[PDB]
Amino acid sequence: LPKSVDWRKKGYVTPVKNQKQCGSAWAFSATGALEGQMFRKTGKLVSLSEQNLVDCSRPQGNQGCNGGFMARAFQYVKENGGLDSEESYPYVAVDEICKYRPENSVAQDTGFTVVAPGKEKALMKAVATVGPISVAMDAGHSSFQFYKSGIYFEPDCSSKNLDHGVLVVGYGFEGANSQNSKYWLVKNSWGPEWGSNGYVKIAKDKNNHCGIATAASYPNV
Amino acid sequence: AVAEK
Ligand SMILES: [Cl-]
Ligand SMILES: [Cl-]
Repeated sequence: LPKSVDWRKKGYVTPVKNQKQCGSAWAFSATGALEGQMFRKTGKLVSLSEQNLVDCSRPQGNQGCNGGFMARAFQYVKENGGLDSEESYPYVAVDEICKYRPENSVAQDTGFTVVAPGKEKALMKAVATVGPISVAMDAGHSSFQFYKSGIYFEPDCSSKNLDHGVLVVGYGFEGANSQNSKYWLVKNSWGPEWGSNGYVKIAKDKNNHCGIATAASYPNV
Repeated sequence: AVAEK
């Protein structure tokens, strides 16, 4: 595998978004992954609709602004036949009437692939071969809220009890040695003002820190 | 999780 990967440098990733006061990070993680795969398939980067997922995927197990799961969102896109663009179905950060329109669809999936749970080497293979990957993490910490620079490491982090969906866009290392001071490149949905332009470096191969490889998945397009 | 801005 490569010593480092950054899909932002290849055109796969949209600008940082902001979920605001709505528990919809699972929807932003899923649109991020679908945006990568649609770009790998077509050459066109198109922002996708988190609101379409928030309002329409209750049957699959999601709860809108009260929580959800990325695999359930990819299940909805498969069963539904499509997903609208952000332009056609804008984000308002509240639960609303499902307004899915097939004529405005710009994405599709046939299902999804799961990364083996707990395996940071399996997550590394998926990021290097596929594109950005949806992942769950434990973000419930003041140290994460106020993150600004450096490789994030928090003793209080759990690898099993998770509460937030994010997007792994790459991995890297500090220094000249590719085998130490490693990190995951993670895109958040708290706006570009949060963190380092909306991103965070999470410690890599430090015993699955904050749960990043516990529940990882990507859409099949 | 939420925290926005
Ligand atoms: Cl999931
Ligand atoms: Cl940056």
